[PDB]
Amino acid sequence: RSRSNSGVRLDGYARLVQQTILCHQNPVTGLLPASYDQKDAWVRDNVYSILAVWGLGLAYRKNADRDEDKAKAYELEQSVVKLMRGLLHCMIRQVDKVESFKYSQSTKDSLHAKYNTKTCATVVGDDQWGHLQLDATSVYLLFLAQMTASGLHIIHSLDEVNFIQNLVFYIEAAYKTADFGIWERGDKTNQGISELNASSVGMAKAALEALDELDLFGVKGGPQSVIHVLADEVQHCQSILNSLLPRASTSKEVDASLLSVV
Amino acid sequence: DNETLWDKLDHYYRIVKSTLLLYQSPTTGLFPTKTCGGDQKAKIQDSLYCAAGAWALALAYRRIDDDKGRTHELEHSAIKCMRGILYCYMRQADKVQQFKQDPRPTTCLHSVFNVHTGDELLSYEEYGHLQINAVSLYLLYLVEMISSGLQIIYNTDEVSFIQNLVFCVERVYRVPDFGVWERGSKYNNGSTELHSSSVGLAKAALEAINGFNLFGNQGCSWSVIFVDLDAHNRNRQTLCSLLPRESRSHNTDAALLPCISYPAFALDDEVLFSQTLDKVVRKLKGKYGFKRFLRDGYRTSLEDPNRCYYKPAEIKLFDGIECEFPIFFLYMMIDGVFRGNPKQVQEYQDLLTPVLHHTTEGYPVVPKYYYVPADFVEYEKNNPGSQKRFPSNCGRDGKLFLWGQALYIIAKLLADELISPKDIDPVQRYVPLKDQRNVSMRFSNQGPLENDLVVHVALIAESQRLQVFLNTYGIQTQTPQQVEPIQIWPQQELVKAYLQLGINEKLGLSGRPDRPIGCLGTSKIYRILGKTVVCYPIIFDLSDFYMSQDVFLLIDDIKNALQFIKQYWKMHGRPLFLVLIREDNIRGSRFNPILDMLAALKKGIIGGVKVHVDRLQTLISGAVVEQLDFLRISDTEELPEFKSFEELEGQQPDVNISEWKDKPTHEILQKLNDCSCLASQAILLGILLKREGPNFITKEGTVSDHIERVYRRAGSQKLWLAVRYGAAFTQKFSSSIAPHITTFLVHGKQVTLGAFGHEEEVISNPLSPRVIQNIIYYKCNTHDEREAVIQQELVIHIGWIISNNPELFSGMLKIRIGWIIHAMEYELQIRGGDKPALDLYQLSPSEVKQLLLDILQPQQNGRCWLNRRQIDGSLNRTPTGFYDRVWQILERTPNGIIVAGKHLPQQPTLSDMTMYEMNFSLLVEDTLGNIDQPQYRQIVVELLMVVSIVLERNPELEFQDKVDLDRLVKEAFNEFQKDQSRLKEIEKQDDMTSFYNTPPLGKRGTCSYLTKAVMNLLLEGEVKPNNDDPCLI
Ligand SMILES: C/C=C(\C)CC/C=C(\C)CCC=C(C)C
Repeated sequence: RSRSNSGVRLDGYARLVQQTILCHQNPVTGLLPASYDQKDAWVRDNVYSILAVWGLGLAYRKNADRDEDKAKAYELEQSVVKLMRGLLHCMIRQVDKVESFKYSQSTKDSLHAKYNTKTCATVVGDDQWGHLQLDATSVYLLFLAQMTASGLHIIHSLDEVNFIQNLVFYIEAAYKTADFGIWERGDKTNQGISELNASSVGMAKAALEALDELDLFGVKGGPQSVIHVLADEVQHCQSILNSLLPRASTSKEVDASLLSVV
Repeated sequence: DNETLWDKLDHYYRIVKSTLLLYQSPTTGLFPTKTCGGDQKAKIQDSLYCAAGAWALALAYRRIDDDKGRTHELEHSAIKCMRGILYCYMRQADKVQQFKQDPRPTTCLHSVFNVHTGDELLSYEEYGHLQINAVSLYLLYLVEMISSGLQIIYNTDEVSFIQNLVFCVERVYRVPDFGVWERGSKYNNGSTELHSSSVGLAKAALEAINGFNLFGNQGCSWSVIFVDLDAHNRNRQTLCSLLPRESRSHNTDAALLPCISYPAFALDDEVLFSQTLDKVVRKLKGKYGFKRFLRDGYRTSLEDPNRCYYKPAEIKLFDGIECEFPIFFLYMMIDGVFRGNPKQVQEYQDLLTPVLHHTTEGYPVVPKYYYVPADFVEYEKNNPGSQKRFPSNCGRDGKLFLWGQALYIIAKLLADELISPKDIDPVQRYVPLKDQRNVSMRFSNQGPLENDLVVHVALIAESQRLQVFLNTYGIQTQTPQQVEPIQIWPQQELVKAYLQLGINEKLGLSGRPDRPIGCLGTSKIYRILGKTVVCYPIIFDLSDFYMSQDVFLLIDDIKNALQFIKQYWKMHGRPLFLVLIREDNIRGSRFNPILDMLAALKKGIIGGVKVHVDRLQTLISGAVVEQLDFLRISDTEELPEFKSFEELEGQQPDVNISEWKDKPTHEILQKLNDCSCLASQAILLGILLKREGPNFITKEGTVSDHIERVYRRAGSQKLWLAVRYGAAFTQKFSSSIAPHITTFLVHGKQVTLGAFGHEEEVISNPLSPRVIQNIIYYKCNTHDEREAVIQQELVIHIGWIISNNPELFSGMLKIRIGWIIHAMEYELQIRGGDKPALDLYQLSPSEVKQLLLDILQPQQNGRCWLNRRQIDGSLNRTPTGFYDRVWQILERTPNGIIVAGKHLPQQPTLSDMTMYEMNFSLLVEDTLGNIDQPQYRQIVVELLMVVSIVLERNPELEFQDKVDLDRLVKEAFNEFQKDQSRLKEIEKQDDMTSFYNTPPLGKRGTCSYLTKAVMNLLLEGEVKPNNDDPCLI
């Protein structure tokens, strides 16, 4: 008759997520600014920062037998959809960069790490920031595959299916592409030198495996909505991970971001 | 036909994927207007219908279990478009906040967006963005897709924005807009004008979205959208008044089908529906499509593409060559499927097939419009509908009309019965003749034709001393303390409670605007913060104005409020009408009128409205309670308890206005102490606020509040002079005047607010309370401040009559206030005899209404005919259809009409407008305006009637020269003298009196001499041999 104690304690977690994370979600774009000083949304941070909302929504959905705890489950689930869709629009507004990066894996043609949290536009230019972060698109691609597998309908059109498919080729060459990485500074020196970080190589391998024969439309999908991943690039990332580890790169003996890979 | 349903749906899938879904923006989800050309324009109206087309095919594919992922692709193609409009709209949340507070063409939501970014594309100067059809259709379709199962709204933050969109739609009844055709009218002046389609779509949007959970099945009490019934009701009153006309300029428009049929179905009265359908079918249907409106020059051969606005004379060249839009064959096709008429579906299908074009792959292309070429314009004008038209969009060119292509999918899927009418109408916008039990949609429990609504009337006395003392006269009442856990509120406290609804500090949205809640809103039972609150009607508020203090008007306000609720309450529960009685209503002779009304309520019937008098606890037990949950979801459980109603525990002015105003000495302050009358005080305090600053100190206190005390205190005595000065010198303005004016002009009636012989301001278009407040006090009247108070007195009074007795002002096209206040002030002179007559500012507001009603009567009984022509003339009352007869006159006078130095020519008058048109009716009074004597006006208005009698029944005669009616009035004049001089030789010369007193119909009446005057000049012309009755000789 009354709500289960799990629902009651999730309210304290709902307050914690709302007061800390979900109160900063942009009304229009669904994106999350890093802070009040840094009013922009990072692709990697936004994906990571939405996990609490996604976990809470899954936690609330476990007991969805009443109108209210169905609705807060719906809010948390669709707030995650809003952010992942909002982050999709940021990258889909840079399809020219995705197309160019597939053939020429250059930093000048990489998806921007930070976007306008209010309009899903590029705040900074292609050279004003360390933009090539293959572990930021991969953290999006991995969780996009995982959130669809959990039932969250993020991809809405077959054109976005093509975009995500083209994003696979964007992160395919992570084993052979140097990038600034999880810390947006490249090598240990912090001198604009991109390096092969195990975080980017590892993240792409997981994202590629996550997207491997994945129906972006969920169960109510078809072969048109399936992302096809080639295990050549997946296991090539392994050959690099085995060789790199326990090091994060040739310049780093270790990085704590490898916890995001191992 | 052994085809499997997969192959039938695959047929439309290819069309949908290649003709409209191929162009959906990956970023914003919007559909560009121009498929080829690189244009960034994405119209909300067009994008909304494109979302419906993918949604419609998704509903069809819902019948295929092995959909191969096409249901998800088409369902979420609609969601992608629906959320993109939301993305564009929420990026303009600062404009939504502005449009809520002050609806204006320069503060509205944009209707055109960049298809690739969602940015603002065109400014208010380049494009007319005020298109309520876009916002209303968005709200309507948002309800439709969410009801069908499409999840568009993702969080309460979006729910707050949708609530603010509803607020922007509530006020639309007073907001002129550019309409669907982003043009406003035929004249293309860039002038916003009230459209039936836009207001009707707002009515459709408000009905579907009221109490609608934006989360769908995954929803709770904090996602339901609240809709103000009364702003919806005033939106419907506008729609019913404007119809069967689209607007002031348009007698009919093709936009009516989207309004009165799919997707809106905004008309709930089957008589009007039919009337409005035929004018579209008759005056706009064509072989190649439907014409948007008569004399529509959009994309015509006679249109200058560079110019964005049409000349006043350019609309003439647009007759017969209007572009025909095939999209409305589809709209009629959807109408046929919805309404169960298969002949209509087949008939309009047989018309689309010739006009349909096809791509290289055979996919149907619906052209946007079919235009007559420049080589064939003049043949078309002579014989309309006989010359070939070329398609705007043909396919194979790259240019596709996505709105037409999307609407093709919806109609064909319905025609082949692949989607049911209820599938695209999950919230039932179309209801069959089984029209019962739909909230907000005129279908109460009784149905569409019976309206014996019972209103729950709760008798509330302000104090126990009133409670027991009324009880001693057989009336049972309860003080608020007697109804204790329940809270009786002023309607303002409900507005203060409603201020928290829809607030988003993240979007900068401030909640529901501070606007009074009317009778229907206060008729609801509210539960706020765990307290059940019932608000008494605003008619019992003693703050807005002082005619609520007049007991007779309050009695009539109580009566007409009940009739207003009887007519416009269409919810599940029975309305609650709390009657508040104050001690001022009982004290004095005001008991006898108040007691009979209360006895009638106790008897069970008042004003013909069935009422139920019972305790408030009885009338609250099982009624539906409006849960103001937004006041608790924000955790404002400690919000200040809104102040509920608290129980309470003789000569004519000896000082003339000119006597002391002319007096230069300032000793009048001592004269204030010297005199003892309230009116003398009410004038002395007024100059003190002007002569000695706004907030000077007096014996009682500050000037500002001392006049307020006098105004409050003067009303208690019912010394009406002081209460009229008291309200005038404080610039008092009740909230009802501005909506009352808007009610006037939506009935076709221009309003002028100013005293006789001074500056009068014509209210052509609906105006906000702010400007009308500036209008009624600052610019209009400055000779006397009490002119505004008397000006506002009638506006409510005419607002009272225009609804109860609409026929009473028939012919009176211009309600001119000061001209009307002349009619009462001149009537007082007439009734005053050779005695000092009554002053219009001495009469109680009841006598102001009664005398106004007396001087309005269809035919004053038995009065001097001179005086009748004075009462009708002063009101500018014209016969029914009088303005029409002026056409038949002007149609047959080549050189026109000249009267009092004002000339009405045959051209360009006949060429510019139509003879049901409102503009011509305004033109006559402008030509008729120079006649100073109201009695002289009527004899001319009489003459224009009789010459119309001569012209209609005698088509052979036609005037040669200009018809100078003053001469005809003068010519028929002397014949009256020489006839009456032969009778008794009246020595009065150039006196209209004898000529005015004689009745028209009689032995020697006015129209007899007027008839002779016409024929003498009418027989001065060549007769035309007529073939209708070939002359036997
Ligand atoms: C063959 C004879 C005629 C066609 C009659 C001509 C008509 C007139 C001289 C004016 C008649 C006016 C009336 C009001 C009846």
